[PDB]
Amino acid sequence: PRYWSLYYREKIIEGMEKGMTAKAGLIAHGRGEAFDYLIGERTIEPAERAMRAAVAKFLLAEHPVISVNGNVAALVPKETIELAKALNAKLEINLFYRTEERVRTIAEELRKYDPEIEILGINPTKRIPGERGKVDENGIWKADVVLVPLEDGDRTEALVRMGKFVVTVDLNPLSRSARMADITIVDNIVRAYPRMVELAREMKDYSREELLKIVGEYDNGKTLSDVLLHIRDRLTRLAEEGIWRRKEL
Amino acid sequence: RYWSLYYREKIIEGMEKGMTAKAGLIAHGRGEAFDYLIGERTIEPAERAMRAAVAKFLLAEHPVISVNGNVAALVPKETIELAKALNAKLEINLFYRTEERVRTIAEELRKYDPEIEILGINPTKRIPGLEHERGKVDENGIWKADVVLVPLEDGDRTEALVRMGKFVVTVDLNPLSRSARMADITIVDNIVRAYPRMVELAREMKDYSREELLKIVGEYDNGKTLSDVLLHIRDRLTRLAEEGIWR
Ligand SMILES: CC(C)(COP(=O)(O)O)[C@@H](O)C(=O)OP(=O)(O)OC[C@H]1O[C@@H](n2cnc3c(N)ncnc32)[C@H](O)[C@@H]1O
Ligand SMILES: CC(C)(COP(=O)(O)O)[C@@H](O)C(=O)OP(=O)(O)OC[C@H]1O[C@@H](n2cnc3c(N)ncnc32)[C@H](O)[C@@H]1O
Repeated sequence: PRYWSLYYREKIIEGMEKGMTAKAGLIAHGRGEAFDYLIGERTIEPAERAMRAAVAKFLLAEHPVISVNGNVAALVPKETIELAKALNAKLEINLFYRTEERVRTIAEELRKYDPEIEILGINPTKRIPGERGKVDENGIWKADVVLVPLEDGDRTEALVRMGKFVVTVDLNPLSRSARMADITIVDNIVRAYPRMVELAREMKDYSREELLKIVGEYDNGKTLSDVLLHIRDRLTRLAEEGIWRRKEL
Repeated sequence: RYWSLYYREKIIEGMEKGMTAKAGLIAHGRGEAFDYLIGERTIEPAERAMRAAVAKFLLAEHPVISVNGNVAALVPKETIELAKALNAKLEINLFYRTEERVRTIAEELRKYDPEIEILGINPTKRIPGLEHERGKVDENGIWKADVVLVPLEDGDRTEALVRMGKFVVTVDLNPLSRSARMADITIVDNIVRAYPRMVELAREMKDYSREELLKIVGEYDNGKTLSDVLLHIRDRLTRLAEEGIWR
């Protein structure tokens, strides 16, 4: 139960000691944990719904890109790579609190899982019209669909104003990033990525019309509302049944 | 928001000194989120919990206030004031215990009170069910305590103390945590606000007879209080869905 929360908590700490994860990242991880408590630390129906749309969107994309930050590098290095391949997307390292050493360390971390994998962002020349804020001209710069997980709200908003269709993974359904993205997956990235990889496989042979069917029916606003409603119902349920001295929830 | 950054730095600095555990930085972030969820203030259920905690401490025969790396960075002065106001002993008790951390914590406290007695330097007693360094307490502190305050604590340790028959009070912004659920009295408020309020409550209740104190404790239901905290959060989530930008 709490085993994994402790497991990933140590992974996050390891990432900082290795030079990949920022201190702000440890703070961020903690905030995510609070919200993971609200949704019961699992994938809820509204999240699976959002992931179906996300995968469909990527499979329909012309220049898809998956972004990687210090937290992603520490939590799902292999899965982020598998997702990129499953979605035929490019991987770009893009840090909010960027330093070249963090970028190099992250790239090295990813290489350990796939020495031949192509990694963008090591030398970003273009800049998102929003000091920092540089992106690879062959990656996010040209991308039509971008996946930017555990992202700072402002950054998420910038990319959108930039004409990009933004997909994010964020446990905080009330965050600016969650509200601003086009498709918001409110689930722990450690759970969301392996589910998306599997969804991608299952949808591999879908025609364009059935992929468009899934995307067209998706409403991000309605989905975020369902997330909050799920949380409110669960809270009401817990309050009414009581949680004092309760072993597990 | 200004004070949010202020306390974040205190924690980060505490981490760089080797006083606050690294996990404490993560725990601080979890606290920030829940503080946001309840309103960044002392809600009525928290005040209700504090009144009962204070009354219970004034009834205690061997009260002890536990101190960890996060307390040391956030409320070093207020925890000493609280121990005095409640006539309780102070004991450093860490989950990620190391002698260097204990010494560093003790030193921080000494900056505010050079003569303050500090237990937990040489713990010789084991908490049943708790292994190694994470499970030893001071023979004259928590080991003999009837009422103990273990703020921002890991649930397993809170529970182990309860299993021992001790009356456990905790300050924890996460009402859903195992610690919050297992404690006898759970204060869901930020510790930077809770301690100064408990200091004030203690002075206001110092002349209370044991009957008045027992009245307060007797009317306190931690289960209903935890439920109210959850309903409060639920209601805030709702309003919050209107307050602030959207899309
Ligand atoms: C995370 C961080 C520090 C990484 O910086 P860098 O590595 O420099 O790019 C940076 O992107 C940042 O400042 O993010 P924020 O803290 O603004 O927002 C991160 C969002 O991710 C959420 N979150 C944290 N961990 C997870 C998680 N494990 N899974 C899903 N969501 C998560 C967190 O609640 C918050 O809503
Ligand atoms: C905090 C920590 C790492 C300290 O370790 P050590 O110093 O080694 O004893 C250890 O006790 C721990 O792991 O605690 P947990 O993370 O299990 O639980 C701490 C609780 O405190 C909560 N919290 C964080 N900051 C505050 C705070 N500022 N005020 C009230 N509650 C807070 C946090 O949300 C969490 O529910």
